[PDB]
Amino acid sequence: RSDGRKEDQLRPVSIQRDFLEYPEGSCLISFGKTKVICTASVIENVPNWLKGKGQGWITAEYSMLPRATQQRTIRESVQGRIGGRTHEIQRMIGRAMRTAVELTKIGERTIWVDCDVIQADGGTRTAAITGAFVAVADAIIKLHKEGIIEETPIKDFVAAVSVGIVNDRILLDLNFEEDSAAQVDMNVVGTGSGRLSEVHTMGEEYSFTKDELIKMLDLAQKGINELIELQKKLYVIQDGKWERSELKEVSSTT
Amino acid sequence: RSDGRKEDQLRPVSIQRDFLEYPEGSCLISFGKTKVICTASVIENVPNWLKGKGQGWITAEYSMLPRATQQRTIRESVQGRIGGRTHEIQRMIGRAMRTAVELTKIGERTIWVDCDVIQADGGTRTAAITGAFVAVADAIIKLHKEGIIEETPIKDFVAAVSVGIVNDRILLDLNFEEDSAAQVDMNVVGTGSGRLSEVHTMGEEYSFTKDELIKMLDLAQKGINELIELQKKLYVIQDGKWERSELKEVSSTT
Amino acid sequence: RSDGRKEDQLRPVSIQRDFLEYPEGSCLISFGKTKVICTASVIENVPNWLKGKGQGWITAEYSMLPRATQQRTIRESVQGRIGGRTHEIQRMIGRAMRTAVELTKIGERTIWVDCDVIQADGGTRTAAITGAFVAVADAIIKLHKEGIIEETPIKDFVAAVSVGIVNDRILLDLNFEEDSAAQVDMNVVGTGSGRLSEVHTMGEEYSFTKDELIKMLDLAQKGINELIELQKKLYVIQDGKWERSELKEVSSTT
Amino acid sequence: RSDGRKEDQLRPVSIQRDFLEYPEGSCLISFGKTKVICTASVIENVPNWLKGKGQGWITAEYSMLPRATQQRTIRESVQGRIGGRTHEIQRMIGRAMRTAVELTKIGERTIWVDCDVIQADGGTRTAAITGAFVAVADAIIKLHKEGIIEETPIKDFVAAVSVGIVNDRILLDLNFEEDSAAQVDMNVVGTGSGRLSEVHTMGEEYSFTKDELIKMLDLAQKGINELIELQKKLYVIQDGKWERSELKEVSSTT
Amino acid sequence: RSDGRKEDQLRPVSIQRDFLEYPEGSCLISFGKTKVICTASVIENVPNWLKGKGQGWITAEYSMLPRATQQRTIRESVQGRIGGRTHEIQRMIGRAMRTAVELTKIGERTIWVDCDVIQADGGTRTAAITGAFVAVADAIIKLHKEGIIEETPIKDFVAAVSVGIVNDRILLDLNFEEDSAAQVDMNVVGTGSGRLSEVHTMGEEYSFTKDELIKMLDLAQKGINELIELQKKLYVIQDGKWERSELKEVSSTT
Amino acid sequence: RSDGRKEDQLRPVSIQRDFLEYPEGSCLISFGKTKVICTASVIENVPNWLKGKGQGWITAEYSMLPRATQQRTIRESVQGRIGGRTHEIQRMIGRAMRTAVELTKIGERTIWVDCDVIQADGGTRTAAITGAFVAVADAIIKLHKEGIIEETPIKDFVAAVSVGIVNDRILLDLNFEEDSAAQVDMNVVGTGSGRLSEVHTMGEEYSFTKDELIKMLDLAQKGINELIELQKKLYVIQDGKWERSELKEVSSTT
Repeated sequence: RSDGRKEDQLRPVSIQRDFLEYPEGSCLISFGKTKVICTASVIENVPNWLKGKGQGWITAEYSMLPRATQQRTIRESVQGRIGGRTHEIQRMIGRAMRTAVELTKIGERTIWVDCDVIQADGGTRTAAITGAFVAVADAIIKLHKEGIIEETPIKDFVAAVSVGIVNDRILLDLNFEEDSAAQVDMNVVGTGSGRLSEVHTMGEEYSFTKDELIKMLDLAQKGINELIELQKKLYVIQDGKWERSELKEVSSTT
Repeated sequence: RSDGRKEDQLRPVSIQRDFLEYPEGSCLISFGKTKVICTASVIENVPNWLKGKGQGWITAEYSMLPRATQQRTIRESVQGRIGGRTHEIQRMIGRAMRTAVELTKIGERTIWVDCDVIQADGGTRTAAITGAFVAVADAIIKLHKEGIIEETPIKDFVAAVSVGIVNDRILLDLNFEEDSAAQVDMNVVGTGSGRLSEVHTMGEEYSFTKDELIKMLDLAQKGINELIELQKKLYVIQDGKWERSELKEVSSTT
Repeated sequence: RSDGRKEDQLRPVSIQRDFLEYPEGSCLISFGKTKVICTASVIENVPNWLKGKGQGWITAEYSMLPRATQQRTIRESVQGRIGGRTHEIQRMIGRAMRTAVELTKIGERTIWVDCDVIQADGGTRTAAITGAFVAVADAIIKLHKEGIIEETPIKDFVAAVSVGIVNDRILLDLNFEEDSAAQVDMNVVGTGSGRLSEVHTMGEEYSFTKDELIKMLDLAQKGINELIELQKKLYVIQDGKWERSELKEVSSTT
Repeated sequence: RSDGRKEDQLRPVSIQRDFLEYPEGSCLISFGKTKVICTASVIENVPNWLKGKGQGWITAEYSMLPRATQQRTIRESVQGRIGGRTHEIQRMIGRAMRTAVELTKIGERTIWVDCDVIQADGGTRTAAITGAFVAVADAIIKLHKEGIIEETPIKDFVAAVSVGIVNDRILLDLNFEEDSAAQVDMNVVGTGSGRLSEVHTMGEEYSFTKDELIKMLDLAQKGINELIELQKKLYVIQDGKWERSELKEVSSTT
Repeated sequence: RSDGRKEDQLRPVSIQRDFLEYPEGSCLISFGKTKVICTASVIENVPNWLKGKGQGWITAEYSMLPRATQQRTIRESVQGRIGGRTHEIQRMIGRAMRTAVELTKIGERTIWVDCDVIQADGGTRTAAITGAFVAVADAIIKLHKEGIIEETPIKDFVAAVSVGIVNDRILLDLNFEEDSAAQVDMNVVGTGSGRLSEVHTMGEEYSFTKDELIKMLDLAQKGINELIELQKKLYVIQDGKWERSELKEVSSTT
Repeated sequence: RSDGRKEDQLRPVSIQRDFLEYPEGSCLISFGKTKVICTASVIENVPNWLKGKGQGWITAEYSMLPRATQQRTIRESVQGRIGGRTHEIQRMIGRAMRTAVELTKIGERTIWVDCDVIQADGGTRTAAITGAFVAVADAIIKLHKEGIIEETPIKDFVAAVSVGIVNDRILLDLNFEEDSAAQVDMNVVGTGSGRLSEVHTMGEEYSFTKDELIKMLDLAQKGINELIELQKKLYVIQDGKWERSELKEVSSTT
């Protein structure tokens, strides 16, 4: 590989919690040059279609600072048109966070997740999912510690990774060059207990076989395991009770 | 199932070509109550980033008439905000059509695919992919017959189907009620030669196992086979040469 | 005329009711190559300025699929700017439907009319008015049959036709070439009892005389009569009681 | 009538030319409380579809200051959505100006007409057409005087008036109360030589007869004559040569 | 100076009240060729964040007719994007009006200020502030005279002027050419009692000294005094009681 | 003061350069809880109105992540309307950067400055100006080091600070509570050589005196001096030649 990384090998991962002071939960996560600030903020209200239904909600906002992929990514603000890509990813991130939380026990409140890509080199949405989880878990633990809620209703860890087929090679965690050069690429969202939350595989003018898909899904699930092993070092859990470990930062030894 | 259909059974499928006179290719396809007008029109130009590169292009526009799911689906016109869902599906449809055509041999022109959902009851995007293929193939055959291009550069058939897990049952081709009630659901885009172009599986606050995913991918590939067997009755192909059969309409015998 | 049609002669008209299953009323109407899907759906509510005023409402949405006039008509969605033309026609269609119904007796509900032009070759808005009436009448008859309302409060038939002056010839029902080549053209919306609901005459850089206008208004009213004679074959009316005839389709014998 | 005006009687009309210094042509016209600033500015260019075609163009922009009809008319700016009504009227005004000018002889330039309603009490679009003509004529006369063009290619005067049926009375030049209370109302755009440029008649949930339409078209044409007699006092024309009279202001004696 | 005006000399100022009939207050103010219609209209309501708080509000809308600076200033309507400049000025004008009124005593109602630039040649926002005050004062005096409110809660006069450094000369009240050619320019909003409400000084790629700023602020305050002396001729005030003088128009003698 | 800070005392300032790898220049600057990522990226092109004019350009984009002031600041993306506040600040930041650079010597290229507020507690735009300068200087030094340009055409340091009058106290560098509670507040943009680039003072329904303004401008200029003394520790300059010092981070000793 370009950067001398093995095919079934992730880039250097780094997750730093308590990145910012104001949000209930926050972290700066990085997969190589890809960097994402993930924050979780509690809004003491709920969408209207949920009112009175004894449940909370989680929603996500994603944004890519104009300086991404060492190119230009002008925001959906001072430009006009609003990309349907940003929404696709926001919906993804929201779906991952919601799958991981028992919203029943969160109360009639909303956790507003914000993923700000401050540097892009491929895999920015999976890095955002992986980091967003940390921020959401921390925010729920914070809410508990503040007595706003009884327990810490977090179902399981959640992480994501990309995998692709490049020049007929199956690669894990693609940077931006490998991804643009890919025949087939995909995104997997998995849980701590080894299950899956989402898998999107797309042929880029090339088609693939069911078996190629399984090979990829297998390498991805291994990537999710490594990412979740990192995430696990930040918590001390017992019988569904979540507390933060004393680590403020975890990183892959590579 | 609600409608008395088996679990591994599709709804009544119907594809009618030559639905309209003006487009090079067009059809009305239906999966049960879900109905979609698919048209393919040739625009004698190409996007700017493609100019001079000796290649053609295919792009898709999708729209859902205000009367969908027996509810309201006001267009992205007299409303303002533009859904990122419509774009997700348009990109999908475009990716499927492009995978199926050798754009190199189409010339510096663009095939504009339009999918108009005139009635929605689940699986509207897969019905659109299945129908869009027919319209695109017909348009390429038309272009050939008009002498605009030498051959009929169509690589293979392309169809799509949805599958899901509902009350722990794995169901094929979900209508709107089964889909809203689903724990896990997915969309598969496959080719005539049995390969895959795209697969998107999403847990709806439930997670699934790799094996459950394979079971689903297996039922889906069988659905794609049936859909492609229908599509095949509309063409007579030999050594990469495509002509239309004399059928103007094909339907599953159910 | 280009198509060998007399000057005071309409193109082949065709109206097919029950085109779709979900809407209370629906039809596919065609004036030559111009084709429009017209549906009428009941929304169990009313605009706010009408609440509590013991009255119902009718509103229309019009849209022209990207493949119109064998050219490009990209929707007011994935483009941005919203044409003031679409609104002009929607307001027109709404005004025609409302003139024909005694909204007092419809209840505090709204009939949402949707006109989807699936093929355009001139006269698409008059075809939409003519077809929209059928869909609205059917929807009111349906509402009655479902016991939602007591009577079938339809005041009279409503249809529309275009007429123009081309190379100093006064022509009825203009296709797209005759219209672009016209010095003066107009749209008339008339009722079954021979009255008028709307008439818009526009000089296209040419001016006309009051007498030329009367000649045109006269030919148009004859076109409305023929269109209404077709529409009449679809209903059996007596003392303000409306039922559908057994025809599912009516067409001009030409 | 509310204001003691006869039925076939206009409100006090006033046209003041040279209202502003910067535009080639400009005036403040008033029909009762309805007041409109009309300016005509020359832009030394043409729309792209006209380039090289040896012709000029005229286009109009209409706007209604937030304080109209003694109510609120917030602009299509700090609100978002853009009304399809403003466009309907802009297209109307542009069509009237273009019908009156021989664009062939104007050169490859554009006359930008701006109608700013500074006070609204009915008939604001007809007042704008009547006033816009004065501004356009003046601008063409100015262009001639500056030697930019050879002749003053103005075909004829152009004015507009509204008429309606209120409580079964046919009234000329409706203010805002008469218009809201009208069963039928219309707008006529006529020329100096007694011809017509545009006529739009709309039943407001009431239908009318061809003869009622003629009665209205007759009263309107008389209103156009009076308005054009005022406009004529501002020019001295001979053999298609236009010069301004010494009047800076003209008003109906009432 | 270009127009033969001294450096510490304003252009000819003119303020005409009762410009229009419908608004509670209105005037046409002019600074040289720069002309602005300023109207004040009472809306019998308040923004939601103010409800029940026993206070009124003042908000402003600013717009520049397409014919400004003898160039093109197409509105924020039939263009799309909405300038952040118009908002900057609207907020400014609103802040000036609010500083001058004791909103506590105005009641739970809103004064809607509209500034319509009908001709631009520099200093259009300061002319708008100066004129808007007159319209607001008149509207409050009107409200009092109609018995809607007890007193006339106007704190003090408010006016504005621009000043700049051009070719190292400090000039008062810049027209459009002096402003575009300026190294430093600013806007001051002052009160009758000689105080300040707002001051914005901007280096245009040139920086300035604190002392240069004071020199400018000094010339500006003198310009505000002259403008307020004009404004004062339109009112007769005593012990916080405001009545209009018999002047309908005031102008600088120059 | 709330946080025990003196009145003429800044919050703890921190500037970290080389914050990110991809941009030519970048830093994370902080004024208390207010934190802003400032990046400078070179775009090898120029706006059209500048082409061929032998000059470069600098433009800025500002954005406030949804989690600001421990509240909600949803971007100008998935919301619709685009704030005129963001533009006011972007224009400000661009004006400050341009005043500090000799664009003549930068070449026909553009420096794209991006200020991303990742945490807001008052003074976010002044923190952005102060930090943006560092990123721009670094980017120019980088461009020089890469041989793209001959010299390092930076005219002088540029920094900004806010000051206000709160409960009649004149305070330097206001946090969010002091600012909302302020009678008068302002923003000053000054240079290393002690000059000024911009000063905006606004009465918040209170007016102030010229002398109060001078007192404030005096405290602000002292704040700019301290901020510039920090900035200076990051560079080693001689005869207009700029190199970076070995500091990667500088902070006020407080």
